[PDB]
Amino acid sequence: GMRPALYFCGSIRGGREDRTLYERIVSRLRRFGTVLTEHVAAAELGARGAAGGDRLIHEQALEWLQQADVVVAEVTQPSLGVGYELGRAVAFNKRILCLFRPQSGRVLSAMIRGAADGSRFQVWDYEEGEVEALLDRYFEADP
Amino acid sequence: MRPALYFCGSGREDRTLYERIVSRLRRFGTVLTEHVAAAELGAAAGGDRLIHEQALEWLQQADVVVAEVTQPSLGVGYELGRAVAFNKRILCLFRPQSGRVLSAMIRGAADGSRFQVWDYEEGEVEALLDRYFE
Ligand SMILES: [Cl-]
Ligand SMILES: [Cl-]
Ligand SMILES: [Cl-]
Ligand SMILES: [Cl-]
Ligand SMILES: [Cl-]
Ligand SMILES: [Cl-]
Ligand SMILES: [Cl-]
Ligand SMILES: [Cl-]
Repeated sequence: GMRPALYFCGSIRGGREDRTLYERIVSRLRRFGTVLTEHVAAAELGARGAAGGDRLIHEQALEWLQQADVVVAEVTQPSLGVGYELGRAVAFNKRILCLFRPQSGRVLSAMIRGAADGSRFQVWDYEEGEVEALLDRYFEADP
Repeated sequence: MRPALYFCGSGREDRTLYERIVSRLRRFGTVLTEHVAAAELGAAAGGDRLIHEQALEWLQQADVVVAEVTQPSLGVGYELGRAVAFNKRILCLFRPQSGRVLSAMIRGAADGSRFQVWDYEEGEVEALLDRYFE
């Protein structure tokens, strides 16, 4: 409770550059609170993550998601898991920030774009090189 | 009245499979999907917001949610997330022959009962639906 609890959702399926962005976002998020992710759950479970391993990852991640004060998601790469975390987050009435790169050529899911209300659920477009500045802008106004 | 079924889905194999699944689900109930919401649009600003609110209403009304989860999709995941919170019975369908490893968050959502994740090969999808729904 000392610090805001932040939960981050993102995909790394696109390779090294996706991993670097993932780490860049999580690193800047730490400025503004404690950060938990599905990667942290999978890292802690190690070998047990195995038969039934995905169930333990899911239960641990959902437990952290439910406790979060803000849920941040990078929604550029299509991802069932990121969509699912967002859907659970909405039903937990979490404040949500989604980050999208229009550079990707992609059209953001209508279901995700359609969930934004401008305040409690927001979708921010960004380019390579400004995600740290935008995260600052978001959290320096709404810790 | 009839059981209300909500189908979540996203390539030739993919389109024909979507069509096959929706067709077979009609044997058990009426079927609504996100594409039916989008087709409601002819025009636009606020258009995605309308799709979202319409799909959410149909999802909340559904007796069973069925999702094809072979292709990565933020929408299908979002729908599943909302359906879990709506305490809905959920059936996900995954094709291992895709070469992909299903998302841990989806595979791990399964509890064997109200949330089930079934691997399948394309030729047997109608038979699996028959098994679930009869
Ligand atoms: Cl890369
Ligand atoms: Cl995925
Ligand atoms: Cl809109
Ligand atoms: Cl209607
Ligand atoms: Cl998507
Ligand atoms: Cl919901
Ligand atoms: Cl199962
Ligand atoms: Cl197949």
